[PDB]
Amino acid sequence: HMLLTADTVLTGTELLRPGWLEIASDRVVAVGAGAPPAQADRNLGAATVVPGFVDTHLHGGGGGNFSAATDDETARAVALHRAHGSTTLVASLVTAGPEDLLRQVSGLARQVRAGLIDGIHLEGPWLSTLRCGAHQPVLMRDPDPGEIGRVLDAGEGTVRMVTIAPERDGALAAIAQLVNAGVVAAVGHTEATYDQTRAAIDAGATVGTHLFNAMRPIDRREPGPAVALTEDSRVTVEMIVDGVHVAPAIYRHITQTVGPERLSLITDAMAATGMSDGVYRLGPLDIDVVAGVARVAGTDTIAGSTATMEQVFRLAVAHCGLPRDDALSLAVRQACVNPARALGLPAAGLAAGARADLVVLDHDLAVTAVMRAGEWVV
Amino acid sequence: HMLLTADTVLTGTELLRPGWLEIASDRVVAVGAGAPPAQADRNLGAATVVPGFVDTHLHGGGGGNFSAATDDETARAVALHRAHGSTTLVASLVTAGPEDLLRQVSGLARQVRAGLIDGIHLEGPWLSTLRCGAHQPVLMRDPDPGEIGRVLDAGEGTVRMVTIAPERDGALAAIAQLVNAGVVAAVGHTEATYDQTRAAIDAGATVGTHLFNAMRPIDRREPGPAVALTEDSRVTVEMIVDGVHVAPAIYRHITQTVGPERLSLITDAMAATGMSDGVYRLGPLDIDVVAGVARVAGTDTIAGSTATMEQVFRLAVAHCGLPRDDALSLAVRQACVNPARALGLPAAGLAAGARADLVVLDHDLAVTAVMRAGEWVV
Ligand SMILES: [Zn+2]
Ligand SMILES: [Zn+2]
Ligand SMILES: [Zn+2]
Ligand SMILES: [Zn+2]
Repeated sequence: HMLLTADTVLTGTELLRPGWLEIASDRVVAVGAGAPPAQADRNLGAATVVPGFVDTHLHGGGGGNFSAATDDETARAVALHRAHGSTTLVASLVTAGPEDLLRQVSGLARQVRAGLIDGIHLEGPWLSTLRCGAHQPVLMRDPDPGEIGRVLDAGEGTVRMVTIAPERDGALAAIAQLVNAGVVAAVGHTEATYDQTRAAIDAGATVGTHLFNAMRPIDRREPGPAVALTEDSRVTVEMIVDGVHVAPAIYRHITQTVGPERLSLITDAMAATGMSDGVYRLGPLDIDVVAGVARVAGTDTIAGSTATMEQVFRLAVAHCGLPRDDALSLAVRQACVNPARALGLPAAGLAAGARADLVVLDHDLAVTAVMRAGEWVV
Repeated sequence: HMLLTADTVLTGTELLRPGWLEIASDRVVAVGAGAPPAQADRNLGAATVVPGFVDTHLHGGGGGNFSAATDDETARAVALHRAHGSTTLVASLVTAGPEDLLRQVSGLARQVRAGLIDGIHLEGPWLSTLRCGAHQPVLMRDPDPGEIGRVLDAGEGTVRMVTIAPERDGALAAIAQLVNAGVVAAVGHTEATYDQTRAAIDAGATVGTHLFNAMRPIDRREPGPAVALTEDSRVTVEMIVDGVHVAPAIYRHITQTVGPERLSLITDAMAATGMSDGVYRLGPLDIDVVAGVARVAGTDTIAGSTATMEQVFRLAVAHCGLPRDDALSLAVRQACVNPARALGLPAAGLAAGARADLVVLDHDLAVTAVMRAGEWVV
């Protein structure tokens, strides 16, 4: 149906130069290096095609908040990230009271079924008040197996990931309850010790919520959660590489520690992504200054990013310390393959049978086109 | 000349079970697996043979202080550690005034030539006063190329390693000066930033002085010296795994990051090693030794260890999280191969032509015999 060629094709596992894809219907039919098996329909130029970006932890964008759980706000959040190459999105909810939580899950679950987003992430309410950040600590509470059951029932299988503070009473049981329901259990926003975090991993936690942020630091006597999470090969750690949340040497250090398959790039994007500076909302209030740097109003407590996956992809390539081609392969694993795997999402690899989600990047790695389900979004 | 057998022989690169070595005079002639090519002279039973331990950073033992620079105190420190398998020793000097420094270097340089010790390590005086520990901060000073030249001349090539605080004025010049003299430049006792430590590494520093101790901690925005040192493959980091200085998960974490060849086990042993408790007055400082645990009398700042390489080898094996055989193989690289390589000392590997330094361990991995220069010390 459509046969595309390009000077660089990243499949998830290989680097094709030049490369070509047969996309036909809604699947990738074939991929290979060299000249295509037939005449091409669209011959791209000096561009790099990568698989669609898979953002597994974001709160909104383009002025829209996923926490609003309305068709209009989700569409405008979805519109921005999709325009920038994020072909899969897991919508994150911050801490909230029991009633609103149920309303938000039900409202978003419809938009998953509708296809705008691919899943729900519960960041809160079961977090630590000492590591709140952009959350309202007063509403945080111990994970109660009754409410957990109600939320997944309300989601009809749409809750994909829940962040848990392993030091709250009943946290290890709640992790077991979540993992038995097929939900990913993540550790974050926690003052848990190394020992308490290691316990959560054995209970079934497999993801680290934005490593080093709202997280006990590494100390020579108390390693904290970050060491437990990077230690265990079952865990995929998140990192915000927007240039603000953690130093590039930290990103480099963790990649060194966990290897190519065990780190997921996320944006933690707030509603200001793609807009201008100004005062915004999340649950409390944010002020956005600098280059879209948001802090909870007058605290220097950083409240998410204003970055897109395109930007974190660019910074990962630039700051990972590898040459460009090796950097592209690493960043594609970290921004596409690994996060979808960690959350049991459809393999982002560009291989025969996979859904045709791909992004076209120019030499400077800016997005020039985006395909999802075999149709051009841009 | 002498043909020894034992059920397990680790050479540095292989695990032989059972194994045999042919020793003639002070060299290893040959090594192999299985039954020996002739009848053995010493048939070791259910023991494990390891290469001699290479302690590249220690301050004394058995009541003796290397800082004393006297035949009697050096003899008693060397005798104890040598009895426990440390067949190669670099004597470390704590911070001291210019006059005292010259006397001590000359005194130790004599004992290098005599064969008691194999080199001198200058830990201080060119360090930061904010991370002194068991040092007298008043005496620390900026590295002056005149005094540095005088110290190496006095040592006649026996000074093997100098710890440098990369944040002191003239630190990057001093590092270049040391490496041009064939001296190892180590980073330690420092508030350097990631950027300042990275500069020192590029200037020729190749060792990190007891990582995480007397060292700026890792922070998400200011990574500090430990990441710079672990990031760069030219650096071998020392670590004290005596159970007191750093948590085993940190040892495990760093090994994960830098790999099997880039960490050196050290003791940092003080004069109370092998003795009883009391107050020991090391480095013109009262040191209270409580239950092996020696800390600067008063504070909770630990002032070195009371461990031997046998003990740090044992704890590394137990806490590295690997299966027994792999733990033995890893620990031998960290306790024998890596430290001798980092300081350009004779390869501790047990291979044809190498000097016959070996250690006999029983089932609990305690030292039962020690060979040096092909002769049994115990
Ligand atoms: Zn968060
Ligand atoms: Zn978040
Ligand atoms: Zn020290
Ligand atoms: Zn020392």
